[PDB]
Amino acid sequence: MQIFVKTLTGKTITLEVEPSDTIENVKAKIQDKEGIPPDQQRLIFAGKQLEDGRTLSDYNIQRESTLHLVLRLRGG
Amino acid sequence: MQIFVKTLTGKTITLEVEPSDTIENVKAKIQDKEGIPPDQQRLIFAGKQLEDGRTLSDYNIQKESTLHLVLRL
Amino acid sequence: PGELRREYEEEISKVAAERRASEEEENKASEEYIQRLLAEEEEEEKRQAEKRRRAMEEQLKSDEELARKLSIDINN
Repeated sequence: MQIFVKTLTGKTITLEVEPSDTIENVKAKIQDKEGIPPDQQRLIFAGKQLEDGRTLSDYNIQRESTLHLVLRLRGG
Repeated sequence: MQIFVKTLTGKTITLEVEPSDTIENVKAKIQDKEGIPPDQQRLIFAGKQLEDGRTLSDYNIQKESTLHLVLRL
Repeated sequence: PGELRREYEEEISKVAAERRASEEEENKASEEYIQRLLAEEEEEEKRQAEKRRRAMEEQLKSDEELARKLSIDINN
């Protein structure tokens, strides 16, 4: 299925994922596509920061859902 | 986390630290590397001497920051 | 895609320049303080040196007056 990852600058990535994929697999797919290390990524959907171990189905993330990506680039 | 300590003799020391380490604990790590007793060490960061009781996070000393080591009498 | 990558690389370059500026500002502030501290310690030892300096010259002036008295006495 397709989900979207939107940054606060309005730029949007499209990812093909499975409902059983963990959030860590999602951050890995973002690194494979954008070169952003997972330790710099934070993902938000439906008012929650997403935990790496949980699956997309755990957070009720279905097709065409849009996640918000936040980068930790300062202080770390 | 890693920080650096620059001496007045031109040597830079590398220390593995956590943000909650006290300055005295940092002085202890310098003793492990150089044999300099902690009571003889003055550490300086951002133009000020650091107090033994305070932690690195209290001074907002982040990763790869450079401390300045000046020895006493 | 590419544009999300370009925005990340720009922000990484921006953070790196911000860290070099703080590293330079920190080093400039510390070296100025150290140079001030070393000058104060050098000045303090000079004043201790001059205190011993006039102490010994006072002792020499006292020894000269005694030497003069002894020379007049023993030379018959």
